[PDB]
Amino acid sequence: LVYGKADIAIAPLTITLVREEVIDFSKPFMSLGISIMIKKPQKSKPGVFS
Amino acid sequence: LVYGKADIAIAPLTITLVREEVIDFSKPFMSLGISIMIKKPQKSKPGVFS
Amino acid sequence: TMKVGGNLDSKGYGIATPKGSSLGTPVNLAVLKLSEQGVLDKLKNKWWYDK
Amino acid sequence: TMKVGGNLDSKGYGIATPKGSSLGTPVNLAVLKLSEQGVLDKLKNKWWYDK
Ligand SMILES: *[C@@]1(Cl)=[C]C2=C([C]=C1S([N])(=O)=O)S(=O)(=O)[N][C]([C]1[C][C]3[C][C]1[C]=[C]3)[N]2
Ligand SMILES: NS(=O)(=O)c1cc2c(cc1Cl)N[C@H]([C@H]1C[C@H]3C=C[C@@H]1C3)NS2(=O)=O
Repeated sequence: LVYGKADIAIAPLTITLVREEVIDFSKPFMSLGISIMIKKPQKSKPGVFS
Repeated sequence: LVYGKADIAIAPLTITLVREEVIDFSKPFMSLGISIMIKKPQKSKPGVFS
Repeated sequence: TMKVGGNLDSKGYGIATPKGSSLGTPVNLAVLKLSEQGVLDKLKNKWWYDK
Repeated sequence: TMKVGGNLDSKGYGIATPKGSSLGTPVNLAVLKLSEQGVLDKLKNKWWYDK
């Protein structure tokens, strides 16, 4: 964008101050903030003689 | 704003496209949506067979 | 009285100025500073959850 | 894998353009229109939950 090689960013692209300093961003379309990915702790399982 | 009675709007005046035809909205400070308010459900006696 | 159902759409608020007013750009630059500082949610905590 | 809890922050995606490019306002108007037309949520339903 800042090097003029391509014209528009329809993309999974974060709006941030440290980016809008040099480029423009539109209004954002949806809220999608940070979360922590964990692996699931295996799975629950009923037992034949639980 | 349109008729010069004020210099800036700072309120829960919701963004709408038709309003931005005549004013400029900034980036949003949070997301929200349309919702319904009713009198809350009560707590009361479970069934006879409970 | 209580909320029922989910929110219908991805909407939001915005600070607004007369179209072409000089305030819009510093306001917008301010917002992206306030966001990383956590002020925007801190105020929400102060005005919903702390009350 | 599971997402723990809710959103940690207000991080969001918007459409970006070189600064001062005329694409800005019409793209904004279109993307805003899509929010009221439901197209954005319809796409989100398709791409996460229909699939
Ligand atoms: C915060 Cl902290 C900031 C913003 C929103 C929501 C929150 S929170 N975690 O719910 O309190 S917002 O209203 O969803 N919109 C955002 C925009 C600001 C900026 C552009 C968009 C994302 C960065 N502010
Ligand atoms: N329901 S969602 O997660 O896909 C989502 C998230 C967002 C949407 C719209 C949707 Cl549908 N647009 C909002 C903006 C659009 C317009 C309306 C509010 C703001 C202006 N910001 S957002 O938070 O970036």
